[PDB]
Amino acid sequence: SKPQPIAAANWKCNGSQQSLSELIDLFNSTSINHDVQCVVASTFVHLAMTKERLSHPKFVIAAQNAIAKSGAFTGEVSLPILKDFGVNWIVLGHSERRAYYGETNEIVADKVAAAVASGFMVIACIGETLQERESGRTAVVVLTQIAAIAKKLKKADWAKVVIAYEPVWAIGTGKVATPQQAQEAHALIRSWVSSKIGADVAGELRILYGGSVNGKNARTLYQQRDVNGFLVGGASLKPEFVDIIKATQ
Amino acid sequence: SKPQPIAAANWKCNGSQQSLSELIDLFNSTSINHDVQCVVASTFVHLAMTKERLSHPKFVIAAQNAIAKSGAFTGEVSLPILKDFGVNWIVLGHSERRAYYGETNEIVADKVAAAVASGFMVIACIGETLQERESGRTAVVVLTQIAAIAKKLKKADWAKVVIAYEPVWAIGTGKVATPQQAQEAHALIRSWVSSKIGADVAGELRILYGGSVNGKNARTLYQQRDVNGFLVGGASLKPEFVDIIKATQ
Repeated sequence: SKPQPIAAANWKCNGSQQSLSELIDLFNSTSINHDVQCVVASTFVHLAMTKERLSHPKFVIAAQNAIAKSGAFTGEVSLPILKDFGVNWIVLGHSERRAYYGETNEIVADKVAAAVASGFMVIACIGETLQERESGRTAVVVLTQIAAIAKKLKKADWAKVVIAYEPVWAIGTGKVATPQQAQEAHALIRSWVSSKIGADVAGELRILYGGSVNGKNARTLYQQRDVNGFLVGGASLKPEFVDIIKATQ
Repeated sequence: SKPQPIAAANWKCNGSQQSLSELIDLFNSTSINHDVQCVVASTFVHLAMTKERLSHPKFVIAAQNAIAKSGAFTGEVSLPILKDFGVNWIVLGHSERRAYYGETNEIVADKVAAAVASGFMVIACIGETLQERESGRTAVVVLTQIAAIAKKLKKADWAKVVIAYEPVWAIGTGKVATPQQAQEAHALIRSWVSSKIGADVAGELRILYGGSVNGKNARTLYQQRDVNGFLVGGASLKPEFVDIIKATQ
């Protein structure tokens, strides 16, 4: 049987007070007649309002990044500061951070072990670029990514971890993977996990698909055996996100 | 004569709601009789609290970094997002961003130019490292850093810019910076402005000292001709900051 899904909204670097408040109203309004954990990842600035206005029993708030410790890191936000703030969910190793903000496999691994140590629920992002995929190198990349993370966690840690599989080619291009491409990537991951960590662990593990998920394609995606939920980008700024969540029935 | 001074508190990646609440109150009780602009640069996460609680007519809020546009930039915070939330001050190009976060002269320059466009008041940070000083490249480095910024701006835009000189060569290195040395870097920056941009602008320009400042040497540092105030690190988290503000009289 499938583990408890997740429907995660990554708002990225977007929104205004008014637009967001609107959205939040809508979600609080929604009747979620199934066991699904919904996560709202707002900008750092929006965390207070979000934490103030979000009322739904099925939603939690999350941060989009963090550094490990407090210190002489102008412009950054640490885990201790998020936690004193009452945030306990975090998104780490997003492909945008990887692509743009110099985050290496090692760096993501360090961030994830840290977060796990401070007691946060982590959504850890992994995935291959157009390039890699075209080169028939998807398995090596994905595996190398998860392996790096795994290297620093304790079997026990696994309970706090959520995997997000986000095909770099699939971001902001309209190009969603097929349910067969997603299922195969997802089964590859879980197989590493069962063999490497334990079936037990493999079995409780949430693997979220990311990359052009929309109102339309999510039901079919969800149907795949190794798909446990979604990390949504642009459609999370829309009423459609409601449609996405429902698809997790 | 000197233009209006600025006393900027750079909290970096520090703070708990309690500890900051406690510091904000002290600030609030502070008696400041002269014409000084005080700036409080919190983490993005503390902006809301800060904004609500800080009531002193002489204090404004600032951000510690931003990206130019809203978009698919997970974990980052943009100018429009900050504008909407009512922050109109920002610190850009901090030594730490330059060192660990890949901010080149060109990136910093882009950030400044966009912030300016958006009507923000900008504290733009420049400074040479131990090796550049030692290698005799102080002038070259410094002047390249300001020029990079100047090229994207119009003369009228200057009204919105504050320069922060950080003697990076003296931070964490074991070296000691003297008022005289501080003055020499400030004189160099002003001269370039005076010359390239104009004397009028140069005369109005605020140049802040971004080195190590405590209650103890602030007065001395302020004694210097071309020192217009401070961008404060560690001491800004302390009651001692009130002594630094006083030092600008």
